[PDB]
Amino acid sequence: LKVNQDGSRVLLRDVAKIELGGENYDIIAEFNGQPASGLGIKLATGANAL
Amino acid sequence: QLLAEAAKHPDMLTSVRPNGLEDTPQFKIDIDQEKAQALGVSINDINTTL
Repeated sequence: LKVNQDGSRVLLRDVAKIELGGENYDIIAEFNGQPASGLGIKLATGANAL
Repeated sequence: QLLAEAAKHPDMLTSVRPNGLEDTPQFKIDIDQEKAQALGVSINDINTTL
């Protein structure tokens, strides 16, 4: 991020936590009570369901 | 691995080959961020110069 007056370094890791984590955190699903994810699929218009 | 085994059944497979190109030499240039910041040279001027 920057070099201080005395030549010491400020790394991003010194002012932030860094972690893989969701683009968003709003949806959480469960299947018969255990952690899950999944896809909800909607049918294009006029397409055959089966 | 696959191409080597294909080559061992000439009785069955022939001219089994990649369609594409093979890795080649290229030039790795590393911009040293600390030295850039210490000289007051912006990364954007560096990268568009290059």
